[PDB]
Parts: sequence; C-alpha cells; structure tokens
Amino acid sequence: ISNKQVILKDYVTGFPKESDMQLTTATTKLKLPEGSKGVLVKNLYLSCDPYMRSRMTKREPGASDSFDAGSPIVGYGVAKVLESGDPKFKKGDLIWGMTGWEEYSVITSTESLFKIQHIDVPLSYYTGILGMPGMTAYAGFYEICNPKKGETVFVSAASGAVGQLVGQFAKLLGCYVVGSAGSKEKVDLLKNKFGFDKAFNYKEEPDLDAALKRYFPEGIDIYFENVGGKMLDAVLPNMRVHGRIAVCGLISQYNIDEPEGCRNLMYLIIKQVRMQGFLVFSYYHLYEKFLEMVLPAIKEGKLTYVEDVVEGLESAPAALIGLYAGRNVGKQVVVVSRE
Repeated sequence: ISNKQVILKDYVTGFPKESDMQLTTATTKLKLPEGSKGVLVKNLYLSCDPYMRSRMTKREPGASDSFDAGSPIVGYGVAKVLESGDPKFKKGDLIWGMTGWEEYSVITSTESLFKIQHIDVPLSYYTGILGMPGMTAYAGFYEICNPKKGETVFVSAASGAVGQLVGQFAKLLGCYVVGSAGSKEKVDLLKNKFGFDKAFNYKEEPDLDAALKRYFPEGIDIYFENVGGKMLDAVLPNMRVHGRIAVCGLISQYNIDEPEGCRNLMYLIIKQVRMQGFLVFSYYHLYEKFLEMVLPAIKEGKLTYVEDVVEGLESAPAALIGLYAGRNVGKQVVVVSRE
C-alpha cells in the first residue's frame, strides 16, 4: 500500500519554509511490528498547532522534544485503528492523539490516545475544540485565571482554537472580553461569530497601549497570553490590581524580527499580578469533565468553533507554513482521508 508522508528534511534555523519538508511516497503492508504494544492507524485529520513551530529547531530535552530529521512530522490527529497490540484498542476504533504526517502510522504506545465515542460531531473537532486546544483553553481559563463574573479579560491570538474557546468561556461566565488578531476578517469573526465584546487588529495599531485603553479604560483583570513580545509589554501597564496573566504560549518569540525581552515586569509589583505558566499535559485528568461541559454546549450552539480546512497531505506543508506566518483563519486542519 502507498504511504505518502511529510518528511522533515532539515533541522530549521531561520523562519520555517515549505522546502524544509519533503513530500514522499513510502510503502506499507499494514502490519503491526511483531511484539508491538501500539496501534497501526489510518490517519484521517491532522492539526497544525502553533506549538509545532518550536519543534522545527534541534534541541536536547530543554523545551516542553524537537522533530527527527528524515522522519515524518508528528502532531495531533484523528485516526482509525487498523491493528492493535494493546487489547484495550480494537480494529475500527476512532482515536485522537499524537500521530505521523502520513497516510498510515504506527503509534508505538497507546497511553496518550483517546477513543472517540461521540461521533455526532465532526471528527475534525477532536483536533481543536474537543482536542488538545480545547482542553488547553479549559485548563488555562478555569484552573489558572481564577475568573469571576464582571472581570475584564484580554486574549491574544484570540482567533486561534485556544483563544476562541477562552473568549467564549469568559463570555459565558459574564466577563467583558476583548481579543487581538492580525486582520479585519479575524477581528470581525471574534465579534460576530464568537461573541467577544470587542477586538482589534494589532498589525494596524500604532500604539498598543492606546488600543488597550480604548477597550479597557479601567484595565485588565485577566490576560490569556498566547503570543508574548510587544503585546505582553503593552498589557503589563494595563493590568488591574491582583490581575492574572495565564502564560499559555509565547509564539512571537520564535520570530527573529519580534522584539526580544519583556521590559515591563515592574508592573507585576505595582499591580500585584500573578503571571503563571502552565502545560495542558498536567490537566488531562479533567478531560472527561471538560467533555461533559463542552459537548452539550456545542450541540446546543452555546459554544461554536472555526476551523481552516486544507484538503490532502500534499497541502499540509503550505498550511503549516501559513499558520506560522499568521495567514490562516481559525484552527488549521488537514483532511488526509475522510474514512
């Protein structure tokens, strides 16, 4: 059987490019290696997730590991089990978890796979609102931000799958919610589709302080931080006393053209702010509680979701670079196969 793959050809130094990846056609006989405790899966959907930017660069165990040069890109996806060496997984099971950028993957361990039971929702949702990004938004907002009705909330990269959901959880709690994004289309989505109280295009603002003051004349209780860089420095002087910064991502910091260093940390003292990082990995004990909350809200239309749908593994490199460059609109999915 042909097995198309997206190979990382070269460890990345500059801003990633399409040619750092190589489309190739391997072969497979769709047989799990002897003694495998893992699964052999047909990949259906693949996520482009901002965090993947950081895995393009060669390091030792010093971030939250790098990709392997000469091997497929790996990331979260949705797949169908063909063969299993783990008796808890069966042929025909739909799963989500870390898989290869290929038509067929051996996933050597199953400990970090979820069996999808609710299929009355698009399967692609388990790469976004019902997968790692949705869980990240739930953990960061409820477990880190200590939110209260009436608090003011600012979300950077607000049109991404994390930010989309943070903002909606904040609106449902009765917070005042503003987002930043990089185009008018994304600003309009945030206001119209996701019910944010306000939003602005940071690429068009000559002074981020003045922009934040337009929307938060008495400051920000909660900053859900996905970007870092100049937005973090602009936010810090606008925090309220006992404000909180949930540090989810600092994506701008992989851009060599982004200002390096945060200069406004004195506001942590002045405004007695808690600035706290977290990893979703530490919160998957909450995943079943999270599904209990989010699945009925999706079916009822109380929560909504925007994905950027890319057709076929051949379009995956361009989609992934587009995400890195901010050229996508909402959560980037790749349709490898519909079934």
